[PDB]
Amino acid sequence: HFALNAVDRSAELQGKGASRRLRKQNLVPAIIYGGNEEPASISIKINELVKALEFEAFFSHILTITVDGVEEQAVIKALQRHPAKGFPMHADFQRIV
Amino acid sequence: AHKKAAGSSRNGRDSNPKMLGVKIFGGQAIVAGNIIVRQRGTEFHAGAGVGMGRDHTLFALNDGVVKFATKGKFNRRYVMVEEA
Amino acid sequence: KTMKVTQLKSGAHRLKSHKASLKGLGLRRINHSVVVEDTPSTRGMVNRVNYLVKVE
Amino acid sequence: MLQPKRTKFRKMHKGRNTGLAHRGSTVAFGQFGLKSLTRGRMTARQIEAARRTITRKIKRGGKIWIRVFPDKPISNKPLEVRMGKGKGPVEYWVCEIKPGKMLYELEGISEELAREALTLAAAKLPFKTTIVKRTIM
Amino acid sequence: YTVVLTRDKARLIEAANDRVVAEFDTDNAKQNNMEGIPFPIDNNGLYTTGDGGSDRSANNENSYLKEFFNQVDKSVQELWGEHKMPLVIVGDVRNISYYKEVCDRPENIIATVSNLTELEDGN
RNA sequence: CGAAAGCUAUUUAGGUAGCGCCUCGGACGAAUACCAUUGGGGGUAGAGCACUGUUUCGGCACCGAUGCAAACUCCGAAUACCGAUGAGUAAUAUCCGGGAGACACACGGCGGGUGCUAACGUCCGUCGUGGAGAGGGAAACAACCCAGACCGCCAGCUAAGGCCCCAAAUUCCUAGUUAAGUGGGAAACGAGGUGGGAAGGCAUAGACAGCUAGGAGGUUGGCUUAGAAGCAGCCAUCCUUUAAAGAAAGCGUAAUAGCUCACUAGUCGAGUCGGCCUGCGCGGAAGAUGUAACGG
RNA sequence: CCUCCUAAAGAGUAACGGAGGAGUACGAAGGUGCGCUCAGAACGGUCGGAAAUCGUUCAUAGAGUAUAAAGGCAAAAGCG
RNA sequence: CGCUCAACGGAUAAAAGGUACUCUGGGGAUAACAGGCUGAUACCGCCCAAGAGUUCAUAUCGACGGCGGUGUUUGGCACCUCGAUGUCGGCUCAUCUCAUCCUAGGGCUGAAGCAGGUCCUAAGGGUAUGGCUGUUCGCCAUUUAAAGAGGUACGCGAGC
RNA sequence: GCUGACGACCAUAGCACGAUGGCACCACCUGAUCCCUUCCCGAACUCAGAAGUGAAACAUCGUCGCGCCAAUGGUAGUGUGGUUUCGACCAUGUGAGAGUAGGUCAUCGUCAGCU
Repeated sequence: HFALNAVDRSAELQGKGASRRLRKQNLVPAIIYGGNEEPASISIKINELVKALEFEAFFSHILTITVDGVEEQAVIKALQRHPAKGFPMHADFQRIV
Repeated sequence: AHKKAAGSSRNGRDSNPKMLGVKIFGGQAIVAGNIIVRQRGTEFHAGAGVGMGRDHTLFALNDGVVKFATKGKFNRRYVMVEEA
Repeated sequence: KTMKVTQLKSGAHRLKSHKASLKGLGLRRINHSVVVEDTPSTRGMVNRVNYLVKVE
Repeated sequence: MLQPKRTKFRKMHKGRNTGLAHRGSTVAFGQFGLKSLTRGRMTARQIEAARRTITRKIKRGGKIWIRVFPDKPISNKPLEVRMGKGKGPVEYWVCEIKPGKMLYELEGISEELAREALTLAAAKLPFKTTIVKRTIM
Repeated sequence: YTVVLTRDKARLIEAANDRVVAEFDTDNAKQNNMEGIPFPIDNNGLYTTGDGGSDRSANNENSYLKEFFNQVDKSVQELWGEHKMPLVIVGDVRNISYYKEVCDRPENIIATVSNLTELEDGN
């Protein structure tokens, strides 16, 4: 319930057109920032994130992002969803310590 | 004109343009007497090398290069004429 | 070094600066090909009209 | 019939309703909301009709919030009047609605009956609407 | 309701039995939020003022009267929707005729009087 | 070679004049244009509530949540504009003089005012086209798309657009969708059309549907009302026999009565139910000489 | 004729577009040197209060600027 | 120094009107008719369903609101015509549409019957005469199965 | 090490709160004869001085309570070319504001004085 799988988002999938083209692949951009090191840009599958968001305790508990290997303890801080269609569009995660 | 709606509201006046604004921009060559800024009030202040007229016109007091800078405790926009 | 630039579409009805970028590359009509030095200043002229031209 | 109190200018420029409602797109007051999916003008008569419908359906047992206020004066020329001769008089007041906007929220009442009250209210409105619940993020 | 018609104007009165309830003038609540012309309605047609793009040799006067009475009926229906009482049409026989052909809810008409005097000035 | 339908002024507004735009001659010669890098100022799009207003809710004008504004701004782009440096390309720029024409513009995009985000409307700004531009396409169609006609050719390649026949070129290939001639007019809204996708609920401790039996007792809950007996309305949703049965989801009565339902047990035997999103469809859809809303 | 907006962040830019002003004033309300700082709120105080004058404490200006508006104004351009 | 020369680049120091008695040069650069574009308004239809209907939203009607269709009223524009496109009504003669007035077939009904009310299908035929007024219309009298709504340059004056 | 003068800079430099400082310096402080002040007032300005005190002010030090600064990512907008059902979308180039993580109780220059 509190573990989600993610993939790396490199510099070529970053930007306006790249984010739009990535959301057309059923993916949600997200940034993991905080802790004591640089932020990491990841991509989370849209259906996985929607299911995770259905749980109301998902917003106030420690989450585990597994980026195909390296794993991070995080807390969701911001979630921008579509103003009208309502689907999630970008996620912020704060690395806990 | 069935609903008594359309009626007198007379305002078709406007003054002539004044052609204000920056005349010489930053980094440009300037000779003494050249007007840099035409303005209402001190939107820009005269720093070193530029004077101010009675209508707050900023003009070059000497030859050089026009420099714009924000400086002082009031964060005022200043225009200078540096001897470059 | 140089590069070959060909004109594909007509430049007759383009913006003034796009016409000027064509002429500054040396292109004069459709299917006209010129060889010009491959420097950033010429590559910006190609970029300005990239819909109009192709680079070999 | 909502209407601004004293205003600064009698008449306003037409303007352009463009973009999404990035503000006012969240159920922020109640538990339950009716959101616009399309853009348009929400006339004060439409606001009042959809408010009377909701109130009559919830029956003094819940709370309703209105997130749209008609603050844009809309002028109209009378019939048989030629073009020109100044801008017409103000006749009504609209709100500019963008896709995503909350229009009404309900709180303190059953979800089923709040759903049908908002469904009744949507029938008076010139918008394609969706019915949304209040979320955390 | 009493709808008083004239080629130049329309008046609306609310009447209880044999007394006037109200006159529907500028100072009323029922005409505050109106999408139509409030009573008393003047016939300020383009033909009445002599401009607008019409000629007297076109013989459009009857059509103009019909459309004016149609606008009058629009105001009457707007006011009646909030109260829903039967109406009596007062006026010339021809005016009553035009109004009856133009009325949007002619089933609510209960009486027509054409021998009433001083339609424009009488109280 | 090649405009203009602009600005300013005008007893001016369909006239005229200076300037702008055209041409010819002369001078000058890169001072010009494009692009790269780079020095500038801005208050626009966006955004926001710090000011001027305006707005909703809560607590108590002030605090907190929450919106909005041409004549609001704590902010703030892209472009554009003004400079510098530098390459390449280019029939540049500037000035003096001879000759003008023009000062009714139009449409299509973009940003607005006005109008009704009406108009082949009107008024500006800016780009393109026409004007003054033929050729190909859009059936036909100044202003749209492609493209700028020196002349000749019974040569070839392409652009927009097309390739079943009229009519030149695929009855071409691959995977799907539609059944409406949709394609080839029209919305709110309605529906059990159909395809796809994320999740769910129930199920051989017999799921969904049907059928069989029950669906009850305080109690006609209290109030209200002529009457309000589950079922006009207002105020609770309690208990009991229970396998189960709502102080009732409908029909019904003036009110009762009565018929169902929810729910449970039995029979049968395998998958089933309802929301969400997405593609293409259906209805909504009535006009005047003749099919007549794919040119056929 | 002036100010704002329209006016699309240089200038300019139209409509019988949306809003307001001007056809003056002043020998000091000009020059200079010198000096000063406003509006409001709260508290205390004779008449005297919501508000006069006095004292205290907060107070970049929420004032003033001869006048419309805009832009400015602490070296005040405000006040002696 | 002397201008509300304020029509403010200021025609003269010095200046109002009428014309249906009229006239010329021009303009479809610009109005009245009719066409076109548009559809605010209008008319027609549909969506929601507060309510009325003794009870009962949906037999019938439909408050507050919403969405369309038509070109059809009142308008907007100024594209065509000013080297001329004759106006309203009547007469004569029509032709088309269907949103149907009668006749035909139906569903629902607050449809017992007889009569109706609504809506669906339906355009084959048919669909008064008079009094008043220039009237179209309208009112009225008397009928009829019915006395339809419209388009056609508000059809039709080189037909009256 | 500290103090004062004049600057750079103009909130990451500010506010608030607390602590330290009197040997030099600074500040209060004493007096009002004299210079010079007050539309009245030694308050301020000014002069003549060191009895007292670091109380206030000031300077320094400490902090994150407020302020202020502030990414990354995403979003909005946008030049050019194309498409469009006019909402927008695609390619390319740019790219905010708000918000979040976070940072901040400044940093320097010239001269003089005490140590």
